[PDB]
Amino acid sequence: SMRKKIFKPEELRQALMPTLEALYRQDPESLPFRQPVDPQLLGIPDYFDIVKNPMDLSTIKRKLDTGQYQEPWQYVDDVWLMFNNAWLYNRKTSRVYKFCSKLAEVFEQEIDPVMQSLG
Ligand SMILES: COc1ccc2c(c1)N(CCC/C=C/c1cccc3c1N[C@H](C)CC(=O)N3)CCO2
Repeated sequence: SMRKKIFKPEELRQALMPTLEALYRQDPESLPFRQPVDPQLLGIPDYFDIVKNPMDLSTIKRKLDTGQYQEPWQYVDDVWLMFNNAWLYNRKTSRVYKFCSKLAEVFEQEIDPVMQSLG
């Protein structure tokens, strides 16, 4: 055992950053996820009425760079928050929804062997 394993920030960064890079490499699918949503600039002013906890790729990257994840599952939770936000907000025919579904397929594939490596 019950002694909690400690993960050091550079260990998490080396292990998890490639999985984030794999999401960035999806193009066009990552393009709507690369920056924080600005609802007025994007023409979606209802966004924060629906999505209470925004998350995007640039924020996840900054959190890894600044040691804000103590456990790999906290990083997984933010990636999944980003996915769940987009499945909640967008209509099922929209680009962002279908792009989200593809990013979730890619992330599932990438994160699995990394979680095995971290344990
Ligand atoms: C919109 O779809 C595409 C598809 C391809 C693209 C672009 C846009 N743009 C603009 C990228 C920035 C746009 C974000 C965005 C806009 C409207 C609704 C949502 C957006 N995303 C976040 C996750 C919030 C959300 O849930 N929905 C770049 C070229 O490639």
